[PDB]
Amino acid sequence: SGFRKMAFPSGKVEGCMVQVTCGTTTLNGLWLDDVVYCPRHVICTSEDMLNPNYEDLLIRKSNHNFLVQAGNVQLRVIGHSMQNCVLKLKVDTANPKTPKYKFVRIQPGQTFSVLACYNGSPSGVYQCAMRPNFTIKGSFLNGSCGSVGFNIDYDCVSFCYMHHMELPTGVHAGTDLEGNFYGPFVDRQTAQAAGTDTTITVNVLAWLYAAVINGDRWFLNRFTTTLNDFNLVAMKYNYEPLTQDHVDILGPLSAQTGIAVLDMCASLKELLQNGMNGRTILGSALLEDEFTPFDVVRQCSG
Amino acid sequence: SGFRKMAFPSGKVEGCMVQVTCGTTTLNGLWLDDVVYCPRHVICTSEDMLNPNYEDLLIRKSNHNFLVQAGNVQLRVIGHSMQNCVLKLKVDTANPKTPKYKFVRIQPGQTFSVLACYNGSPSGVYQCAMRPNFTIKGSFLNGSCGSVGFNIDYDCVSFCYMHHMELPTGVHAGTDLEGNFYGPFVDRQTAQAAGTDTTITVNVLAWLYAAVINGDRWFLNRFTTTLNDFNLVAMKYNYEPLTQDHVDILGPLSAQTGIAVLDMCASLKELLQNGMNGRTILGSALLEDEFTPFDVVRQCSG
Ligand SMILES: O=C(Cc1cccnc1)N(Cc1cccc(Cl)c1)c1ccc(-c2cn[nH]c2)cc1
Ligand SMILES: O=C(Cc1cccnc1)N(Cc1cccc(Cl)c1)c1ccc(-c2cn[nH]c2)cc1
Repeated sequence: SGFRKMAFPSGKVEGCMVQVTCGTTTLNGLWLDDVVYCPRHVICTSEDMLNPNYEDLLIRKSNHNFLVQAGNVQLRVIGHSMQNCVLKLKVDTANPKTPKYKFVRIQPGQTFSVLACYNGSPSGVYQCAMRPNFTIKGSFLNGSCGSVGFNIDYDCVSFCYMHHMELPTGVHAGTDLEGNFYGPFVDRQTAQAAGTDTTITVNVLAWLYAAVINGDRWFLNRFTTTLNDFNLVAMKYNYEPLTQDHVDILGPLSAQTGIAVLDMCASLKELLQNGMNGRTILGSALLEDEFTPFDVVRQCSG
Repeated sequence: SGFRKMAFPSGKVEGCMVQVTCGTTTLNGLWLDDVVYCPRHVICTSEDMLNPNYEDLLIRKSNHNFLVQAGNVQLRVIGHSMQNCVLKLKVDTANPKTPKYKFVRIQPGQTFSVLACYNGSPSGVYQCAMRPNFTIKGSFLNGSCGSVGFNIDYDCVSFCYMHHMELPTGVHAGTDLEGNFYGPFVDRQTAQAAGTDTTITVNVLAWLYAAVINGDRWFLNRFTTTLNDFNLVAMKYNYEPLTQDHVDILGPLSAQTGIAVLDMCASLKELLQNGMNGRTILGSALLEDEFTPFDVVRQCSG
């Protein structure tokens, strides 16, 4: 037993991290087969970043301006294109360590592992969630751009995130691996607004189930509630409205613990209205919404 | 910016995880050069675990009883010995992916990455700390035994932990890679007592420095205190007494932030005596002691 914010094992992704240099600027890139993916603002100079015309900037560029280094093996660039906010650098050698992979655009609320990188070398690994407002709360210093997020299913890496920018608010924003930003963000150094970030209600319920499984039962109570009335409380407290789909997904947790979803909802209501009065749940003095039902199932059965 | 519980990248260690089977029992093992390290209670049957005579049990055993599988490559066992609470299985083939490694016995308070494994396959990765009482708070299900903890310096994996057991209290205990338990624990299924677990004071101070670096300054106050009087407060609250060595180690953090260590100590005193009154520090409603000064330096400079 025990419960931890657990990342996926990062080796399959380690073998794909490269360094990409365009003039003075250096960031990370993702080498899969014979294509290297990286943020297009690699082609900007520091002043270019306030109002960059990416097409015009890319036009001044030719294949040989893009220095791509994998460890120390230098890669020869044979083609270059711009897809949305990513650069696709066609190179001459397929990555021999390309794992089986897919590009997926994840849904707000889902989670993924991030492998923070600098200069094409991996720094560290941590789990995080696409927030309802399409930001993420991570750990990214200058040069970490192009670090990727991913899930691992079976034998297959599903890349879902590439990091592009730190907002003035200190949270982080980026794209899918087709270069479409998550959220309303654009890759210009202008001040930009992340909306209201609500709490992922279904995730908090899955976390309470994990807590029950692991001995923490003090929040279990003699009440229940209803989807509609619970949701009234959820709206008071900037929680995501709960739906029948969310209830179904909590099915297996309900069944293994023998606690109806709506009863757990009443417990959560009580916590929302009366706080935690100084106790803890699975080691935290706050309600945790960055575990999905699937995360709990995965960790509680190996 | 941003601050996260970050694990080391796990690939170098992924390439060393094997599966070890002795009769009915299966757990994980660590293949470095031509030696496989695993917990000796692999040689026990479920009933054997209450009062096992490990020497006698090992004597009934020969090289060919030990089924060692790396992925699907089966390893031939050519020698076997017991070192403290680990089995050293000499095999015929050196691990081609052996990284540069060392065995180190870490000190309470230091941290490391854990790669949780089942059936010799890696499940996930997370950071954790050797608590002052030599337990760890992790995520370990049956079959996770032999999962290892490690740090990565430069180009070199320093293995410090192998997981052996879950205490009835739900925390976790294990050995160094020479098979010496951390703490007073023995590998018998008897009830065993982890002592009082105090809080790692120097780690909490490093965390407050990280918080300051990242915008959270609300706990900074107009006081200071003294090593002795601070330590009186620390003792009231089951914190580790702070020493001049701890102060020196916080040197670089002090210098980069321009905050004297004793001033940060006065802030921490105030937090200990008056709580947090419902606010948060780097996203947590509790004082965090599982970052070392070195962890903060590492994450805040890349
Ligand atoms: O945030 C970042 C990157 C970052 C920093 C720290 C942590 N994470 C990400 N910016 C600001 C920013 C603002 C608005 C939109 C975006 Cl896309 C980026 C950034 C990006 C590129 C350059 C640059 C230098 N030479 N050429 C281009 C300079 C600043
Ligand atoms: O805790 C664990 C392992 C564990 C479980 C879950 C998470 N982590 C670790 N035990 C109990 C225990 C008690 C006291 C001392 C120790 Cl060393 C182990 C355990 C170990 C081996 C066997 C066994 C089965 N067949 N042969 C041997 C059975 C139980």
